[PDB]
Amino acid sequence: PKGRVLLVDGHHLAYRTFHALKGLTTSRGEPVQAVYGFAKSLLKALKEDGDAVIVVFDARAPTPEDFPRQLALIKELVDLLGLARLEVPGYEADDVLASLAKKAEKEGYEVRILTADKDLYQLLSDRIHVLHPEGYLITPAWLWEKYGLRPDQWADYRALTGDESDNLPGVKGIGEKTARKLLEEWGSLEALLKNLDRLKPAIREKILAHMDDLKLSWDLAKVRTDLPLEVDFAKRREPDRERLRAFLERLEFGSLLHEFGLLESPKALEEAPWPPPEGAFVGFVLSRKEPMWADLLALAAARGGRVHRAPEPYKALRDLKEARGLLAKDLSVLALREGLGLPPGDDPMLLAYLLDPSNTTPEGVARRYGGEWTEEAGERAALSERLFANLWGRLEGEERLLWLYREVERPLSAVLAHMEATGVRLDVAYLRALSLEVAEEIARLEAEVFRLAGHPFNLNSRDQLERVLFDELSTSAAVLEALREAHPIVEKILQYRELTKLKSTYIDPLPDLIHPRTGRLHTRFNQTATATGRLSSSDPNLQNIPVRTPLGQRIRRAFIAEEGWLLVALDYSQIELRVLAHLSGDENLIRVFQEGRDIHTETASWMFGVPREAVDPLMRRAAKTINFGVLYGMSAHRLSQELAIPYEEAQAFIERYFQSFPKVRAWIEKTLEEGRRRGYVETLFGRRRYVPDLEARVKSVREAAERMAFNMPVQGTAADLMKLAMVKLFPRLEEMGARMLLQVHDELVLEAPKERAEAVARLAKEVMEGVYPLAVPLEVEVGIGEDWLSAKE
DNA sequence: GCGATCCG
DNA sequence: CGGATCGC
Ligand SMILES: CCCCCCCCO[C@@H]1[C@@H](O)[C@H](O)[C@@H](CO)O[C@H]1O
Ligand SMILES: [Zn+2]
Repeated sequence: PKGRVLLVDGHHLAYRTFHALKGLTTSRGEPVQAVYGFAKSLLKALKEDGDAVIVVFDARAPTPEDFPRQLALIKELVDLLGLARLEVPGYEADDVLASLAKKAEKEGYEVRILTADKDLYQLLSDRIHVLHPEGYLITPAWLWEKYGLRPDQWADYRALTGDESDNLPGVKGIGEKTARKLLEEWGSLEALLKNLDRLKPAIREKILAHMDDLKLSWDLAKVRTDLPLEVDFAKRREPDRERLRAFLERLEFGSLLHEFGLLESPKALEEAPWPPPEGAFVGFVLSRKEPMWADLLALAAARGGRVHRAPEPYKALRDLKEARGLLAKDLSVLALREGLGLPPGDDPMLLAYLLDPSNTTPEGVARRYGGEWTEEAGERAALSERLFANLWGRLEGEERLLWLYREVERPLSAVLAHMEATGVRLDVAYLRALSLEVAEEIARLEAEVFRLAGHPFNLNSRDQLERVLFDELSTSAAVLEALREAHPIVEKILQYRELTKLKSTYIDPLPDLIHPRTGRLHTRFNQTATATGRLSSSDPNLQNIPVRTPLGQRIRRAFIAEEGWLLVALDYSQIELRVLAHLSGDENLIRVFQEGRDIHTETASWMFGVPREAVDPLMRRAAKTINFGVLYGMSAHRLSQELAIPYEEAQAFIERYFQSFPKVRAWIEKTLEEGRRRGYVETLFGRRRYVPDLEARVKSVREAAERMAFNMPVQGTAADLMKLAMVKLFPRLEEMGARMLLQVHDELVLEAPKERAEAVARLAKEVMEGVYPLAVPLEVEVGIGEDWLSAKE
């Protein structure tokens, strides 16, 4: 076999499907059952595959009205997939097919004709087989075993039969054999098709009592294999994915495009029955990225390289001890919502993350490390183990990373799954009432601005606003940052914008975010993804709910405990600064946290040489500002700017600050010193982050990297500390019948039963407070309440 | 000092 | 498509 040729009877499959699924249409009218039916059966054949694919069409009058519309889509689709389209003018589609089949077969190919019209069974041979839509491969064996015939005498058999419209009314019977129970029996000596006179009624009677009719039934052999055509059986070309998506989407069937990819999948590797060997990397494909709201379609597992596919995804999950592989945590969250407790084990995504945090998505790391993130469960599971091997062999030598992996990240994956799976209850009545309120407010703003501008210009349309501003007695980047002057209108628009963004980001999405099966929101939490090592949240991003602002507080208020439960919000007090005191070891900073005093007030004294009890507001504010600034950069230029009044005496403030805290500065120094030498910095626990730009050419960016270099150790250590705390806390939490729900900034929020709350709150405080030993003490401020704002921090 | 998820 | 706010 030089190759496999799949001849598709586009002509008839199109007609068939038009009368199949008859009601199907895109909710807008536009019927689509023919297009659908045709695509669906086409995929099946292509799943089975072939090298060349030729969909033959006819080259109208008393045919269906809407049929041509869908037929054009049929051809368009055929083309979009890279398959060949063939319609010879003045030739019936079946004659062309019979010939393509024969020519290819002669040319040493193996041919499979995707069709349903029984006529083609006459071509049927070794090498030439038929593929019926419904199913079954039709072969010569099939024919002899099911009909008792051979292709060479099937065109004949059917001649004296009829099927549909192959008109032949009147068969009689004879021994109740009719014509069907008969059929084969007249093969022994023709009569109708050459010699034989006297014979039994019907069989011969009806034969002669029906001239003309045979001179029509001849259509059965109307499968001439000798039509001279040129088309070559070349392999199907590259499918126009960009348009194919658009196509399927125009028809509303974009959602099934997933299967269309499943044909360009590289040659399959060895397989085995479902149950996989202990420790096989799993793979999976979901209907949507968000696991809680996802349909698990396809579960697979590779071990050794043999890939195993689960016949039944949703049940196979019970055959696994753990979900081990790319996106484990996500599979577990789903298994959890399926009443199955499937533990997330190893995951290449975690090892990759550790090696270098510029590894966040499974599409990225896979591409980076010699692979690709496909959509097939098998392919994915294979990639998964392959990656694991590779990334482990590296990380393994790394004793700091390896500790981080086994003790923090990997155990953290299981903790996250549960939070995602459990979720939080929202006060949707409060939420809806809130939306109603914020709405009126945005209005007030819109009005105010139109009042100033005069002309009721449609705000929220960059280009019209640009105009309006530039006559009010760009924006992106430039004036967006610079959207102010001695003008109230700019502020009014700025308040309108935030009230809207908060609205269209938290206030509105929230209700839909409530899962029907559980009655609560499931904020997705991600381990990798950030640059410092912090946990990012999505749907919603809790991280971006404004803190301390009335609107922010009003928003949090929506998250509530479960009826007879209370929420316990535990916040780490200045964890970043105590981490600084520790990392730098600046005995003064250390001293303050040790004495248990208001670091700001203290920093003020040592800066303005006055007793703690003498430090005035402006004093402590400068101190607080400097303190916060230390953490990310603040230059000096910013410092003054922020402190507003400081006329470059800001440099004075900084010097005084480092004078009191000399080691803090020595830390900045060393940090950058080693960083720009080693190529990276690290957190207290060895979490590595590369900052190549510390040696950047454009000082503008060399500045930025500087920031990151010391910023990562501090924020980074804080990130690790929390992750580890959650890892220790989780177990004891389940013991107490309590539950972890969120994690935002340096906070953790638990839901616990009524008065269990007090015990739970204390246990949590202790665990967190004593997570990991540090120079300065770790302080956890806890709050217990009914709504998130009740607990507060 | 830039990010993270959503806007529009 | 690409950019911004709250975030730390
Ligand atoms: C413990 C109390 C110590 C004294 C608190 C006030 C210190 C101010 O001391 C001065 C600053 O005024 C000046 O800006 C810089 C320039 O280097 O010199 C500092 O050392
Ligand atoms: Zn046909």
